[PDB]
Amino acid sequence: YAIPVDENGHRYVGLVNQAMTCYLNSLVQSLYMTPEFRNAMYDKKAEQSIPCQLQKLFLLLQTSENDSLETKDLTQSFGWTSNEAYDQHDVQELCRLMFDALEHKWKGTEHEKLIQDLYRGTMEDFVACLKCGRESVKTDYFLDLPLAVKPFGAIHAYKSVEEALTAFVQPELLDGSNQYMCENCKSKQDAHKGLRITQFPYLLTIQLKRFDFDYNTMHRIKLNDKMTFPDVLDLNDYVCVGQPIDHAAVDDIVKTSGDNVYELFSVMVHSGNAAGGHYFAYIKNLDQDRWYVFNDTRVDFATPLEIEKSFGGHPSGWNQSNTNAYMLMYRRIDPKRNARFILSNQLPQH
Amino acid sequence: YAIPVDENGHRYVGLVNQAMTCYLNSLVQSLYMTPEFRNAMYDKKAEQSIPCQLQKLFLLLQTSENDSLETKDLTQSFGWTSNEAYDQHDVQELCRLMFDALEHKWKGTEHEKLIQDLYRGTMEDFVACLKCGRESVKTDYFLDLPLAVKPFGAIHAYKSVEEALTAFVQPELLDGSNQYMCENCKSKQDAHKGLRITQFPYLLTIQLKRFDFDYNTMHRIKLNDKMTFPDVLDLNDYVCVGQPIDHAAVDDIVKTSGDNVYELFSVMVHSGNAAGGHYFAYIKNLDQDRWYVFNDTRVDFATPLEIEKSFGGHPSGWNQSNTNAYMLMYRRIDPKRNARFILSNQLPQH
Ligand SMILES: [Zn+2]
Ligand SMILES: [Zn+2]
Repeated sequence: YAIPVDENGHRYVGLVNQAMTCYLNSLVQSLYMTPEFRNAMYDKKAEQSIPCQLQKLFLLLQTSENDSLETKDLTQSFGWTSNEAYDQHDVQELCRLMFDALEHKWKGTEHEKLIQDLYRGTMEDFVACLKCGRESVKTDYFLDLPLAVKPFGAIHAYKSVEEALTAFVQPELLDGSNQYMCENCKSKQDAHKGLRITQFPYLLTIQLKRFDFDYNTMHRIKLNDKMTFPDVLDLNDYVCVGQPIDHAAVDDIVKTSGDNVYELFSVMVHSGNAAGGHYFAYIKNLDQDRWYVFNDTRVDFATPLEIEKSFGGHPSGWNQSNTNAYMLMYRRIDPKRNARFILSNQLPQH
Repeated sequence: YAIPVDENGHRYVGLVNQAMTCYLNSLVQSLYMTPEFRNAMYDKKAEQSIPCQLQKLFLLLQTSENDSLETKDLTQSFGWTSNEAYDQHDVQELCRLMFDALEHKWKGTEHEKLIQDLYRGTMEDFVACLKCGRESVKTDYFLDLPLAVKPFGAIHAYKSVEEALTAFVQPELLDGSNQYMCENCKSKQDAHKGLRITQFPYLLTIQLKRFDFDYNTMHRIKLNDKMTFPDVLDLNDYVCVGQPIDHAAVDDIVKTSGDNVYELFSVMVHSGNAAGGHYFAYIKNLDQDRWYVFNDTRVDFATPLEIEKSFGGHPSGWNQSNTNAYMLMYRRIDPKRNARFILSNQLPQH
């Protein structure tokens, strides 16, 4: 008989219908439900600024009592006036456009390193000669973890996010026909080439490569292979029901067995055909550890079965009603860094 | 002491410098050196029409005695006025834009089926239940053969185009966690899902997926793994030095062992960094069986070693001067269908 309310005791507010906006609503809500992000969003006409429109929409989403909110001014601030704008852009491009604008405005403030302190991880890609042992390494940064679901030529698709991440750090063996020209050996030798992660982001974004673009269609296509992912992700080695409520204790056990533990709080999913389909997301309020389904004008309680179905699985054919997740958002579990949503009664003005 | 001349005894004409046009010149020349395509290109102000600009450029490339030609009117007919237009588009998108315009103009003529008669192959993607044996198939068309070089998580990259094509038709096994919901079995069962080719195009285009787009850069990246490809490609099973002159006899031997034999005539390659680099192509005149390097304002004789280097291979590091091929163009060997370049003295007017 209850209703979804915010930490403030205020009803959750939805967004307008996804009139070809695709991932837009799911992305906005997922960012609005990030504590550090929303907390940082507070402190001629510059109405075209992405930060100001995002700040107006966040304040409305937190204080307004309506059911749905408009996103016409936000997509105007992006400059994406075309009707097919979101069909021709990946969600990662929109995340980069918003983060670039926020970084450009926050330059010189106490939030100029905020975006990279939250979302940036560091890895290094190397080439290790197997004869002499010398390496050539270069350090890379990343804001996403781009994991494939079913690689080209694969006989089995990855059954879990962990399995895809393991293959993501798998060293490629450079032998036979494509050996490596070693400078120390001054000749072609067998070698290892690949990635290795040195620091995961504080806010971990995982892209599940279900969406591909067929150029012969030329429309979007989507893999429906089943891939699992937990609420508590243990990534210590890189340096099945998780939908219900988290263990406060097992997380401490994993902390005693490594420091890189992550808590799932956003599951952005898609249904129907890939040439469009219906986008929405399952987002968890981290302060109250409660899951909710954010679907356009309707924010409702989410059940563990509803979220668990987003693991995917091949249906009967091209019927073809099926919902699976394409993006995941985790937050590192640090009882010292982890911030809570500041309450609405702490806002200075309106 | 000789000079590259056309079948007409006329010197080959180059194009202007690739001022951020990337694959444009290599694509134009490869289409201009296709016999059926160039032969079909002959028979308010509609200057914005893609076909008319392509026809003007082809006639100039065939009759003009200059060294280089301008491509400003062609890129204007595309509508790609932006300086970063070719950086933000794949070459397959440009091929589709040109073919769509040609098909739209050729509608109702004797060339309305020309584009699909030359470049379109047919395949079918299926789901075969391993218990009951029933299949659900749907027929697909394709203008490209998108072959990966190094798939996600792969330990070894494909050493040849044939190996990547074999993995391209490799059936995925749907068992364990992602079984297939069979409608005849009314339950989840193990199954096979994948592609199988029923008819290769008369003009076979092969895309080598060396170019990927890193969203964390966010620039283009390129794999440098060595992958071979022959001049005589035997694709019978799907229904190392090939750079020198073709066997007229071995091709007949392969014809006695299957009908789908293809002759390589275009090798579009790229050098340097992927964030840009230098684009050019090795194209063969099929009438005279002679290889030439088309590099901007310079068309020269191509040696077998120059073309064989385009197989790739990992250099010493990120130095990183290295040239490898991203696209291949084959023509089916049919002494009845295979057309020759009609001579310039057969043109009606100028
Ligand atoms: Zn070495
Ligand atoms: Zn069955």
